[PDB]
Amino acid sequence: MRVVVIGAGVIGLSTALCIHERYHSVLQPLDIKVYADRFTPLTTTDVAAGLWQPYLSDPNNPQEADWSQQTFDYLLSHVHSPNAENLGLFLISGYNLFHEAIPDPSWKDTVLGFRKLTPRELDMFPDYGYGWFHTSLILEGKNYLQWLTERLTERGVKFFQRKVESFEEVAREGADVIVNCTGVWAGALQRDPLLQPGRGQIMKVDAPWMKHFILTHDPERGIYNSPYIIPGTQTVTLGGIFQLGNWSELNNIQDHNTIWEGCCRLEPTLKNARIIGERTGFRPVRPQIRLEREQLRTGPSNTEVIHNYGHGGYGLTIHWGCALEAAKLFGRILEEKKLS
Amino acid sequence: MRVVVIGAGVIGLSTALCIHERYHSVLQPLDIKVYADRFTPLTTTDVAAGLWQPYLSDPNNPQEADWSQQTFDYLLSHVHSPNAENLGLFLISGYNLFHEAIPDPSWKDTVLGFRKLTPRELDMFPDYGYGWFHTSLILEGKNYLQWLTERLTERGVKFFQRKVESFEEVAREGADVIVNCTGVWAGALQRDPLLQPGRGQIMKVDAPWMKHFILTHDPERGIYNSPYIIPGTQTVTLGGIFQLGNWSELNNIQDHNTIWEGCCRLEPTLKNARIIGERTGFRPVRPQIRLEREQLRTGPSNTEVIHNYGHGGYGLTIHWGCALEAAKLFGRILEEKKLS
Ligand SMILES: Cc1cc2nc3c(=O)[nH]c(=O)nc-3n(C[C@H](O)[C@H](O)[C@H](O)COP(=O)(O)OP(=O)(O)OC[C@H]3O[C@@H](n4cnc5c(N)ncnc54)[C@H](O)[C@@H]3O)c2cc1C
Ligand SMILES: Cc1cc2nc3c(=O)[nH]c(=O)nc-3n(C[C@H](O)[C@H](O)[C@H](O)COP(=O)(O)OP(=O)(O)OC[C@H]3O[C@@H](n4cnc5c(N)ncnc54)[C@H](O)[C@@H]3O)c2cc1C
Ligand SMILES: N=C(Cc1ccc(O)c(O)c1)C(=O)O
Ligand SMILES: N=C(Cc1ccc(O)c(O)c1)C(=O)O
Repeated sequence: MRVVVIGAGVIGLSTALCIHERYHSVLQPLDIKVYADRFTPLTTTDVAAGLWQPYLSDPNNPQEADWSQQTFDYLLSHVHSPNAENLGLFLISGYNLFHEAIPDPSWKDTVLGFRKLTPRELDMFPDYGYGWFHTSLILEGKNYLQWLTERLTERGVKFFQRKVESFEEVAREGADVIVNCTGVWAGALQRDPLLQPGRGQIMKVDAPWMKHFILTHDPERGIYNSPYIIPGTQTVTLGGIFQLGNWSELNNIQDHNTIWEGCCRLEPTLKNARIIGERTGFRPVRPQIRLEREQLRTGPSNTEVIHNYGHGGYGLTIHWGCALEAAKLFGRILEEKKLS
Repeated sequence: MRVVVIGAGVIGLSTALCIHERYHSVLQPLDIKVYADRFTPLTTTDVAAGLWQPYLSDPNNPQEADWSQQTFDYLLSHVHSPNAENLGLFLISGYNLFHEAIPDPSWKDTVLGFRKLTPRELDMFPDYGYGWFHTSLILEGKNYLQWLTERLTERGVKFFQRKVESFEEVAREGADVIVNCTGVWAGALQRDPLLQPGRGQIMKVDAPWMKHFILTHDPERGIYNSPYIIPGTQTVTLGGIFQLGNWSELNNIQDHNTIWEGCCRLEPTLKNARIIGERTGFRPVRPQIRLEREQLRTGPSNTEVIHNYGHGGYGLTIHWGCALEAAKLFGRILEEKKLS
């Protein structure tokens, strides 16, 4: 059994991990390879602050709500583990700010200590009028990816830096099963009109007095397009940029100002913050995550493709549930090959 | 009128500030001076985490409840000013842990979003079965004292480094009013069997992923003697040492171990954190705060003395309340002495 995972983001490496640990003992000959065009420093998973928060309203598939819950409980059960720091995992509370009362989210009982904001809190934010507060978790892309790599390496999983042209290419060279975790770039190996880049730009800033996250929502600008501040481990993420269909992997001087202006207004203290760096990333935007099997007619036999992509702006939030599920599907293949 | 403030602690400096700006227009020859033995770098006020939190059970002086109140309100109202980073002001939420279900505090509705810990939160703290969660404030003394200083220097308030031997030494030399803000040392100038040092030892550690304060209460150890973890701006405070009567201004290898074990068990992520610094200090412990007048019979006439000391573990928490009250008592003086 030769498995090939394409993708070295969270989805790729996390899915790689679950399939190993769940099956390395039941399949004496289980060889798992990671093929990636980009690695630990240069993936979308690195631009992300890694704040756990799925969508407010239940999207396309309600099975997604579970995968978040799953990812949350998992991370949560390890917030105090001694390796938490390598994982880049930690707790953070903070604010969700609105202009009008809006229904509680589906995840209200997943996070810790959910509640509405009280008058005095809303006073610190003039432009906003209603909102939530709760404790969540942050999983920073950087450390997590690095930790996944270490686990995977001692696990025998070899890593190769290469660009795949086709599933056929890989199938053609020995793979029984291909786990497809190619993020926003999935289109290149198989057309999918429903996968678009939701371009984002963030600013990293030195402001350690900021201990809470602050997310703003606004229908005039839309999902992920109003100012947000997310204190990270070493730095604070200043963002609020979402542009469907923009493939420009390049920081924009106009986007910069937009980030800076809106976060400064939200939180005046940020005025004297030291700017540490800027990054641009593409959210694998899609109506629903493609987490399903496909059988590609390779020629003699066909090969087994598991897709896992289109995690939107919430891939760190849900990755784990997705990986458990992807492994379930891997399990189903095994039986169907009378070699479980 | 000649004013002399003894003490360059928070109490000292804030009281001089309050008095000045409230009276420099109406008292033409208002010459204020600070006399101190120790300044900004090395006072008790520097050792303080600066976490706003009165005691749980109420104080003798039901006033102290309003003073902390006005302090929180005052600070909370400046948290988003341009100069907040300079004051070392910012918001921080966190836990209070207990063994048994205990009554609510009196300041319950002063802080933002007070509430109880949910079972899932208590699950993160094995050794504790109940507690609260709320959003308080931190005013780090190091920065606060520096800000105060710069205010005062630009208002003409001259500072002198000298150790006062007696109230009369200062009276003898021309001082009309003497503002007595000498902290745990107040007795050296005038006998007070109530004023005592609650020695405290802390540890400054590098752990920027902790964005929550954690305060424990173990009755089999007493107030301030349970482990606590207070994230500051640059560094995290680790503590849990309270010793009534101990005047040893020196770190204790045995007190260190106690800090470090108590805190690692409270939060294991702390085990792989870098120890940046360590300090000792004396909480000016007194059954209640002394804040009142006293006529000094120095000869042909009296000199006025305003005492404002004995703030135990909550000087920062309360300082603004006490300083308003002292400028007030400074007023009474003015009217009686026909000079309003
Ligand atoms: C600005 C910004 C902020 C964000 N903040 C958050 C947040 O707070 N919380 C959150 O949960 N999510 C957040 N996200 C989104 C989250 O980062 C993504 O949904 C998540 O990283 C998706 O994982 P992935 O599929 O990108 O792995 P990817 O990043 O897609 O992995 C891509 C790897 O696949 C490789 N690859 C692709 N195609 C091929 C090919 N044909 N051949 C070889 N290799 C290939 C690439 O080279 C790359 O190495 C944010 C995103 C952005 C842009
Ligand atoms: C470990 C520890 C942690 C603490 N944490 C907190 C906290 O989290 N939150 C909080 O609110 N509080 C905390 N505190 C305590 C709080 O910081 C103090 O109660 C507060 O600083 C009291 O103000 P003050 O009396 O110290 O002014 P001080 O700092 O004590 O005043 C000192 C000045 O008086 C001068 N002086 C005294 N006598 C004379 C003299 N005869 N002649 C000349 N000068 C004289 C000294 O030289 C010095 O300049 C903590 C204390 C400790 C020890
Ligand atoms: N996930 C985020 C952070 C974020 C940003 C804005 C929001 O309204 C929100 O709910 C979350 C992002 O993709 O950037
Ligand atoms: N003021 C603190 C911090 C602290 C420590 C323990 C407590 O129970 C509390 O209310 C506050 C201290 O003096 O140390």
